[PDB]
Order: sequence, then C-alpha cells, then structure tokens
Amino acid sequence: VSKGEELFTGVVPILVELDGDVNGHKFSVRGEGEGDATNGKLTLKFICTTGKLPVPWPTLVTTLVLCFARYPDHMKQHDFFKSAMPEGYVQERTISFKDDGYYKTRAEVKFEGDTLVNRIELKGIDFKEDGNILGHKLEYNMNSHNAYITADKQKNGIKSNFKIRHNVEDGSVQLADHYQQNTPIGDGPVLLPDNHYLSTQNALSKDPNEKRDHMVLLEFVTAAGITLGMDELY
Repeated sequence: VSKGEELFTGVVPILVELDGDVNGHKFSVRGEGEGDATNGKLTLKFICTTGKLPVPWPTLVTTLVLCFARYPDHMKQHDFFKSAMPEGYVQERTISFKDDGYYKTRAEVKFEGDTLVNRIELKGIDFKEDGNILGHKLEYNMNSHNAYITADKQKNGIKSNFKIRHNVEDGSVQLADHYQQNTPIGDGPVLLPDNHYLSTQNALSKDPNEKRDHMVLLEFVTAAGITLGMDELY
C-alpha cells in the first residue's frame, strides 16, 4: 500500500524549474504556486528568468504535475502519480510539432521538503526559425484536452500519447504530438492503472505588475473514463 495520496489532501506548494535549449536558443523558466488535488486545481505563475522566452508560452504548458489531478474516490486505485510519492517519478516526453521541430523533455516530479517540485530539462531540435514556434505565431491560450493513460507494466509506470492543438494567429491549428512515459524514482509500491484519461482545462493570463516575460496559469485536471458499477455504490 502507498500513503502517498495522503500528501495531497491539503494545499501543496509547487516549484517548477525548467532549463531549455531550442535550436540553440537557451532559456530558463521558474514557476511557483500551489496545487489543490482535492479540486484538481493548479495555480501557478511562471517567469522566464533569462529574459525573453524564445518559444510561445502555450507550447510549454504540458511540460511545466499530474499528481495534482483529481481522481474520484472510486478511481483512487488508478492514481499512479500520487502513489509514487514522496520519492516521485520521472516524466519523459517527445513533443513533435507537425511540419516543424520537436521537444525532448526529462522531468523529475518529487517532494523536496514540503514543496512538490517539477524540475525539467528540455531540448528543442529542427525548428524553423520563423515557424509557428520560434516565430511566436501561436495564440496565448490553451484548449481543453483529454489525455488517455495506459499502464506500462514492463516499465512499472504509465504511458500516454495525445495531440495538443495550438491555435495559430492566422486561424490555423498547430499540432503538437505528445508521447509520454512515467516511471517511479523510488523502489516502493506503485499503482498501475486501468485505462482511463485525464481531462484538462486551462486559463492563461498576465500579471499587471509583472514586467518580466511570464505566464499566469490556472489548470484543472480531473480523472475520468473508468466505468462505474453499482458495486462501488456499496
């Protein structure tokens, strides 16, 4: 059994640190805020600490803490992310932008003291310098999306693939194809889920008093997709 989910019954401080390198354009992002897994809510503010972000903020949303998803009571058995805590998990992605370059990300999500920390290394390769990404042609928003989760028993974790649709400023859509894999950091017991999905919504905004390049982010993540019998009504 895992008492990791007991770490998320209250409001939990969050720290996010990202080092990025896209086509040799280097940058760093630091975010801070708090997560409320009981409601599936994230409240975060991110700052590009190196000045100007060379990619659009929306393209980093998926990279910048699924342990804060709201799993309904009758799905708590399928919450891999909290089960790996406090030792945490590694989250790896390839994000392939269609007709453009790709991100490779490696993150460690784990508790450091009282704070849930997401520390990411990102490399971007083969981008067009005036594509939608390096050219900053994407709208500052984030459509709602459902990401299917499947067990990865042969790696003792989960995997997921899903397509993010970024609205382009001309009205077209930029597809970002995500392939994701998570594996625990510690040796403890983890829950391997049945197939299900996470339903995510986002609101991106700006802080009036912030002169630095930044993103204020509200996010909701709720698990769904596991059929509910009357046996769980008990």
